[PDB]
Amino acid sequence: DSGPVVATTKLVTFLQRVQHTALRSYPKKQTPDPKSYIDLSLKRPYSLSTIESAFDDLTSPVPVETLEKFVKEYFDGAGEDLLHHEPVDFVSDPSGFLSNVENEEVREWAREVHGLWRNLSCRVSDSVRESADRHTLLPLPEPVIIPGSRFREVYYWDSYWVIKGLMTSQMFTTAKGLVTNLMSLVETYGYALNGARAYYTNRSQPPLLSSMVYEIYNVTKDEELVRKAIPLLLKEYEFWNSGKHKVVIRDANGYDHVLSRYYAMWNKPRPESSVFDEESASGFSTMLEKQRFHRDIATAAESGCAFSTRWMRDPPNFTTMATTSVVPVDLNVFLLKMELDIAFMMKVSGDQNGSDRFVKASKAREKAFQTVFWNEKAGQWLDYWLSSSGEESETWKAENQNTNVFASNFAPIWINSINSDENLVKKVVTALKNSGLIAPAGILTSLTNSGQQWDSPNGWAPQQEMIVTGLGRSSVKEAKEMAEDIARRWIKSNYLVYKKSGTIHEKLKVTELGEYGGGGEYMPQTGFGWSNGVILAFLEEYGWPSHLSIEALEHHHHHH
Ligand SMILES: OC[C@H]1O[C@H](O[C@H]2O[C@H](CO)[C@@H](O)[C@H](O)[C@H]2O)[C@H](O)[C@@H](O)[C@@H]1O
Repeated sequence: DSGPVVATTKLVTFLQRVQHTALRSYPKKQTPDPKSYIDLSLKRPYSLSTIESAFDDLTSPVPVETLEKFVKEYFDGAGEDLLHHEPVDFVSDPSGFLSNVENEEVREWAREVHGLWRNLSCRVSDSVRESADRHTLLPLPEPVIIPGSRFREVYYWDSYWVIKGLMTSQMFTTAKGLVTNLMSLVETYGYALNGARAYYTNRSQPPLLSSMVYEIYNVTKDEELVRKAIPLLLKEYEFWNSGKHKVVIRDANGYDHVLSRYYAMWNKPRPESSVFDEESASGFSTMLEKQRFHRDIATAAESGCAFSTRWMRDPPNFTTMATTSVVPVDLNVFLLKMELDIAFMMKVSGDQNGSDRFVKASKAREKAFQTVFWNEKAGQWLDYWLSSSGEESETWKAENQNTNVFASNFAPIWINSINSDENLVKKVVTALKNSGLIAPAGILTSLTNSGQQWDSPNGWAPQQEMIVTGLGRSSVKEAKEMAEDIARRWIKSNYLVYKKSGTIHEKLKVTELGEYGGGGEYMPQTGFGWSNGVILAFLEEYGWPSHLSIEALEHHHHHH
């Protein structure tokens, strides 16, 4: 690759060696999660040089008993450097919490979901700050909310929907803390990392930071937060609008549309999945093909949706991942959101000429959505696949739109200039109604059952929320009806799942009421940050009447 690469740490490189040994030692019916080995930290007082030398003696297939003894002796385990934290603003039953939820069974369930913020609340241990080089966990200034289970660290875009839920939970200090943490990542690296781990320094994630700041500010009117956030949001904005992230698509009327793609600064196996990734690339002839494929994999991770037919050139063929060729609808929704957020914030802070720069920017991206992304026949917005490398501008071609149907195709409904357009909303409602994405438990993320997790039969919390929120803001009766119907489907199914398992799941199998989803490279995970956040946010928006059942026995097609 001629393209840019952010180096990793010697620790991460070493821990991949441990990972490879482990995935070879265990029987195929007991293979562990590879991520757990890159989350280890070095047990004092031994240096990395000492532990690597001892690992070399050990490996010079290691039996499972010998390997576990080695790992127990030289490492503190995964997550041991991430400490439980009692959130200062947590209250077991906040006054006025979900007062519009009059179904007492539902409100008590939501209180239990609210209670899970304590489980997800952590603080990076002091050991990390005093000797950061011994941990892959990154130091952070404030306590975090994590997604849960194997996601032993704060993630970027999950934090938005977590924050939406924290605001229902009346936890505005914890919410600001998340923003403070991500702001410190932008300060250090120039972008917000995929997550607060050493092996994520090479990529970002969908740019939700401005939206987090906006949603908090809209409640607390925290002017200091906005003032602190503006220069960091400007850094983030230039990051997405320069270098390999920026592409130019020229339309038939002569307008150059400046848009973004994902682009991880990495061209190797992801350390956290190093064994899986080396295997999946084993079939490529040249090193250059492998490096291109690895960049496309790590870019699909940067998309927040690893993995999906959405990023494959010949779906469902995983080896055809091609994420750096995709100008994605949802990424550019978030960048439109950033331009609107930053214009609002500079108006608030009293920078009128700055606010005009981003009004001009948002109108220009609004033009790009009408020309580059919209597809009138489909009634939705389509990812745009590049013909070339993205170095130089290219001319828009209708055949380069991905006509496959995804929940992300409806992401622009989240933007107020779109959901304010009655005629457009009507077309989108019809397209969503007729797409096949609306399933018993919510909105399918795609229509292809690939075995990947960001595909049918799964639906995902962030994707439900953006469509429900956007549709619910239009003045169109059919849209507000559709949003509430989807929100109650999603709530109900998550409750039915919880009634069985006592846990909230990462993703739902939305083709069936009350089933969680799976697929992909790791087992279904529970917690779960954005899933808790959307459950609570939907309940605050819609409530739940006392006489409306949440149980599976009743299946009304009429609402109350
Ligand atoms: O398996 C390694 C990958 O894990 C992550 O993908 C997850 O991270 C999400 C969103 O930010 C989770 O909350 C979500 O449910 C997963 O899809 C990570 O983001 C990737 O970088 C890792 O390669």
